[PDB]
Amino acid sequence: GLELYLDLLSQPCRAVYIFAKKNDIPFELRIVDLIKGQHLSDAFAQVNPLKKVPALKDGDFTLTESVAILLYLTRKYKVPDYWYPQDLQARARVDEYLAWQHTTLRRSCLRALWHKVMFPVFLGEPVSPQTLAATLAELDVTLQLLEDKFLQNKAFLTGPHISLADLVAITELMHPVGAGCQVFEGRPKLATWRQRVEAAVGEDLFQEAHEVILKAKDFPPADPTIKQKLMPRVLAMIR
Amino acid sequence: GLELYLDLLSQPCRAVYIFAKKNDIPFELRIVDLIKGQHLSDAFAQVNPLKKVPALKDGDFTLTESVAILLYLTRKYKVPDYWYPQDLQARARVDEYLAWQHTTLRRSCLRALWHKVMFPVFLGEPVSPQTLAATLAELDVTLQLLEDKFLQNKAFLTGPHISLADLVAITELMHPVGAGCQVFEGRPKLATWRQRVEAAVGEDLFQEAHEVILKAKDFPPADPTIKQKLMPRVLAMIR
Repeated sequence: GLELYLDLLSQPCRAVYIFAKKNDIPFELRIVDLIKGQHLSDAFAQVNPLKKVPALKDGDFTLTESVAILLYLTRKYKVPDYWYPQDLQARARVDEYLAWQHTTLRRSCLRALWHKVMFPVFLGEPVSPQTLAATLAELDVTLQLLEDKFLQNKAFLTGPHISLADLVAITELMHPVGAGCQVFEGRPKLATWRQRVEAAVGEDLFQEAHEVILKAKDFPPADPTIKQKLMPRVLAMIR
Repeated sequence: GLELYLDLLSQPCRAVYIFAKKNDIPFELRIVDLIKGQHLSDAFAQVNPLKKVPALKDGDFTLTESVAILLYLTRKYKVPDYWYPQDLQARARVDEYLAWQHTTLRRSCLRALWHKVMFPVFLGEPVSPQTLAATLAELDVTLQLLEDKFLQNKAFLTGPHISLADLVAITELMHPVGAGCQVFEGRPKLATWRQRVEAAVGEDLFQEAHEVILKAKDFPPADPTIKQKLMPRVLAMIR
């Protein structure tokens, strides 16, 4: 049957996890622990040769990329049209955001988690104060774009209802939130939007999906072995 | 009516250009000249507040992000099935590649062009032999992934027929090819793939869309004023 290789630490996994639970899509949970390097192992490379999460598997069908996984689940499980509307322009707005976040907001949030908490606390590697400040400055810029280019004065990023776009954006914004960054303080429109999204998702589910990312400042250091294999993996993931 | 703001210099514009020409879609072409910093004008910041190309405009509907544009044109004008296959699994592969390429092949092909030609020539900015070597090294890593994860032993990247994925891939690879880099050498399966893609697209149209990028090594160095405006944009674009 349907299997989902996830790790709620990972941003795209929370987006997929929330989408699957919210829509009651029956899947088998295969928790892949990234804090142990369980993704660089022989047992996981058989599943996904690229050694990454999220990963979907259903028989001989395998799929990577959360954007592909979400669209696939949307179509196969005939979820509500609001996730990805029939209307061509309304649907184009979801694609516009999904294509936009790869190199911008996803990149920012991920760098905020690693340059402010993961390297120093988890990897034990000090980060240049100049690199940390640049990372947070750039986080502010992408937050500003999120409001100016997408949210504007609407209830959600693509219209009056929640869509795949809102789902991917809030799991992205929870990265810096888990790192101690003041993401919504000083941004009333994004704070209003956050409450509308977790209300549409269901507080229990939203809270459940974000338990590991909020304990990020509490993970113990990684022993010399795991750290040696994750270092080049992380450095390549956050540029 | 349908308008397409493009510059054959940028990779995403070539994808949108070839898809619209090949499918006989009626549109007015608005050439945005990146070399003359026309995208940074106060009049183009009206069409797209981000000042980037490609940009689609059909009435009060404006759309950015090449992936969203390609998918939109695929629905608005109903084109051959192979671009974005109706088959659930074949379609997912297209989405998977379109999502994967943003932070990988798009970035490597773009950095290759700039460290090998655009910086030294067009911007009078020398690039250390190791910066170029690093960029060309990462390029192969992605060229390898392009074969191991997507192409493999198939005619095209997501099937026996060309899709939006192949169109985006070959327009991306034409950047390092326009830079005089080694791309299809030593890689016979990509070399074979290239000719199938050019033929599927049509050799004349493929040529036509790549006249600007194949003359990249001949662009006159931008004068101190234009260089000053573009310098931030460039480093922030090739991140």
